[PDB]
Amino acid sequence: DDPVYDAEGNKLVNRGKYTIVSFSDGAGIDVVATGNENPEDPLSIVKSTRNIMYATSISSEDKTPPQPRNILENMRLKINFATDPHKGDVWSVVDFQPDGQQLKLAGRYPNQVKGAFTIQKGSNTPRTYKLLFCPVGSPCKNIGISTDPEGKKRLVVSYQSDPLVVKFHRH
Repeated sequence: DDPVYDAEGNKLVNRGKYTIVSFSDGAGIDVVATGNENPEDPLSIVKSTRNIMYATSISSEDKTPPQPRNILENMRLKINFATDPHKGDVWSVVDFQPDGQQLKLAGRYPNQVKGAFTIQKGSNTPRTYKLLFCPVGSPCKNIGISTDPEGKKRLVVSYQSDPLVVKFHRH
């Protein structure tokens, strides 16, 4: 499969740090409390509405050596925050009642869905991609945005979600 390219046109490096940024508006990834969550202990991964853009390490899920030098499209991945305040926190999908499958920091909610993330070309515009979630033993779903009653742009997972198109900035 094709290697995924960063915004500068270089192949993504396996385990490298990149800043995922929304193509159409430049917003990055943020972690805030949504719903009944405590604002001092945010657990929701969202598209930022406050100019925050956290960097993430993107790694192949399979760690058996030799690991791929570059990230390829449709390759199973593990994504984790690379910097404070959530250094090392891993992205996970939680089948959140009654909202549905959404992205949350891993290890907090018990209802996590086993699976991995993958990347595919997101549009005709070069170096633009979309993220998918592929649960174990099930077809892959798109990752899109859903605005909650408080105005937070939650990252949700569904077959019908309009894919969030992003670019990867080397960080």
